[PDB]
Amino acid sequence: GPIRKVLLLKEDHEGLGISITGGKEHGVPILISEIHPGQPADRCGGLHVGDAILAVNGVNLRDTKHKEAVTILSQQRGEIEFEVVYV
Amino acid sequence: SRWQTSII
Repeated sequence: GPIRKVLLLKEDHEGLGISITGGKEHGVPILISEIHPGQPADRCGGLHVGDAILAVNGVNLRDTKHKEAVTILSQQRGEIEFEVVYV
Repeated sequence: SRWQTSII
């Protein structure tokens, strides 16, 4: 599908509210496998199960290993911009 | 399940 930019707003006491799977070591992008109800990703409205996370706040995630992506994603705070695509 | 999954 088309590449999309999506804004997520998160408070500091919360996580992102997604599960991710995949990563470079598996030969696939970082993929959203779950959107947890009522948490920030669900609330933002623009992120879906099956989306590949291409970048977050300008950080490319296209060639990142799973745990690299976890560290990068979990470091983001506040107003967080995602670049995503559904294939 | 071959791939890692993390809740974040």
